[PDB]
Amino acid sequence: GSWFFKNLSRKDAERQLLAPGNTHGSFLIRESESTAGSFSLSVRDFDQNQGEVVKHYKIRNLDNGGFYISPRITFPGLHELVRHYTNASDGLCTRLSR
Amino acid sequence: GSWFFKNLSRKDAERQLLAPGNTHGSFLIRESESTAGSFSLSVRDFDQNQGEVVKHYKIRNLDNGGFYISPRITFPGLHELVRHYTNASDGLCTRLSR
Amino acid sequence: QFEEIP
Amino acid sequence: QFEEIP
Repeated sequence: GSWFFKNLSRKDAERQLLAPGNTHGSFLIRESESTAGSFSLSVRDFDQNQGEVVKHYKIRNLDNGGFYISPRITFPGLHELVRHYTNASDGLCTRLSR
Repeated sequence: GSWFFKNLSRKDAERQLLAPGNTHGSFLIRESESTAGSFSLSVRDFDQNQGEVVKHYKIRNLDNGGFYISPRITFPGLHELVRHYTNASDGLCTRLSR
Repeated sequence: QFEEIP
Repeated sequence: QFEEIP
């Protein structure tokens, strides 16, 4: 609805974030169209070698329904995962905006 | 392969063309992901101001199936379009190398 | 964006 | 492809 997109592939996430109006830390969580429940966080950032890049992080699933990018911190849902990284990069290339 | 690429945005072609072993005239035809059948020619060239740049030309579609970049000459296929511009720049910033 | 050709 | 976060 603003940050969550179903059936958004990597390349379509890339054209989306790499579009003007977006800044570093701009992101979206996307669900695979061929594997329901498979989430990926896509983040726009600067890379000293290549310029404006979009980094992809794999959101993993816990058998209890939880999610995590790093095994150091797991979340009950996606909103909790998004709120966390919006207040601290905590391992990520940059903190999320919004 | 070699010169034809599917699912390669403008920025991905530039990064590819601007890489080390490429020279002026190095090119690729890329197919649009959100729009099949919309092609683009991308060539590595030189700008007196910016240095090594990558120029993008839209391939227009003929109703009978052929293509063309300039109204002066049309082709039945992309192989013919490529073979032509590899033997003469004919309006292009440079003759393609391949 | 796209280069024009005569 | 994917980013490695420890």
